[PDB]
Amino acid sequence: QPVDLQIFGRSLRVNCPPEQRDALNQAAEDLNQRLQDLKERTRVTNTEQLVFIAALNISYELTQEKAKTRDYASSMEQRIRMLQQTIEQALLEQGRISERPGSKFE
Amino acid sequence: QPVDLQIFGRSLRVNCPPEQRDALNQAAEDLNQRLQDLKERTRVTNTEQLVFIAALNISYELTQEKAKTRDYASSMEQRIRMLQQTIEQALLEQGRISERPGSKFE
Amino acid sequence: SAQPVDLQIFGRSLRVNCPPEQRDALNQAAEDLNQRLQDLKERTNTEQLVFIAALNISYELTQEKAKTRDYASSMEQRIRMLQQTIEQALLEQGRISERPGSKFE
Amino acid sequence: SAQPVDLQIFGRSLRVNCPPEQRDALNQAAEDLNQRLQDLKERTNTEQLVFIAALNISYELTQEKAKTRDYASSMEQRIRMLQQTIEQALLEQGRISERPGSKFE
Ligand SMILES: [Cl-]
Ligand SMILES: [Cl-]
Repeated sequence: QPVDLQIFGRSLRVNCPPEQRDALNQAAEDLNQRLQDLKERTRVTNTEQLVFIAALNISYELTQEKAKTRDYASSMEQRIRMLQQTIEQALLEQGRISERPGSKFE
Repeated sequence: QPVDLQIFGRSLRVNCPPEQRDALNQAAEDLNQRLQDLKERTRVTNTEQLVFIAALNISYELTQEKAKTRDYASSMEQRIRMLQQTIEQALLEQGRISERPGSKFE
Repeated sequence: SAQPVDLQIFGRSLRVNCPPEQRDALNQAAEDLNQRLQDLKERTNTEQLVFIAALNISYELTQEKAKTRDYASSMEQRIRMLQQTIEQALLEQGRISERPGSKFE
Repeated sequence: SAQPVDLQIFGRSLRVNCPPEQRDALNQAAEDLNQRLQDLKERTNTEQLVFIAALNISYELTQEKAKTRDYASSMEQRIRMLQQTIEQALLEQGRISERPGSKFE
């Protein structure tokens, strides 16, 4: 299903089903913007060099996002365990107090 | 509203509205049983002495129950604070991870 | 080891066997019963007065026990509510963590 | 302080300015991009191949961000659920702790 795209003055063709077309348009728009911003802050105007550097940057950004995902998950596991421990403490306390043996004088 | 009761061979009269009558019957039954059990384990058969000792025992039992109530409450306040602290930690963590600044090469 | 303790309760000398570890509690019970008997006499035979005071304390103790029961029942619900939150968090983690990625080509 | 680093990416020598604290990340990015470009060439001009690889990574990064968002949304609900449990516990404590006692007489 060949889709023709224009990114940073370059003609690309990519096979893409219609269900992914909006995502493809968004990615084309993202990569266009990335290359424009990279060109601005580095003054490089060679396109092939720009796209290599952009691809390395975005690769690193994906690794960084996956770490954020992993870190959020690791933190949530701990929070859940902490919650479960407060339930266990609630039951232990309830037991400790409720089983208190009564006293009498005689 | 005079109610005539029989407890441990003694005739009592107590003013008691109808809305409290079941509670009065239950209390009469409780004090009857208490005096019978006290007589069994102490061998005392003087009624006035038994009822004095029973009243002291039950006074102490009420103080003991009120302590249980106070203790349960003190424990629950702590458990609630512990729960609230896990919520606060959840928000702090979320913030810590989510505000992580991204890196790029160039 | 229980030793006899002489108490004064509402005009009446009373001997009670009590271990020293409970002596303070005994004094406190004697003080509580003395105050109850005095108040009762004003509101209303010593022996009959003590039966009536013991009935009142019985009812108060029943009421205090109902408070214990009602705290416990209430907390059973709270724990069920927290456990449901934990079970959902775990489920959501699995649902999100397991989604397959897509690519174009 | 960024220094130029010579890399080899899919047959192409490339100079990238990178601070030493990010050198390992750069090597890892180069390895990831090299593997992507190879796989892509098998599935499917170097420059065009790199545009396509960058499109794929863009989409994957968008998808990874949606996971972050979806975890956050899910947790907002979980926190609301816990806060509701806390508010109820406090309310119940007050309700029970404040009940007036009764007596007979
Ligand atoms: Cl009373
Ligand atoms: Cl790819």
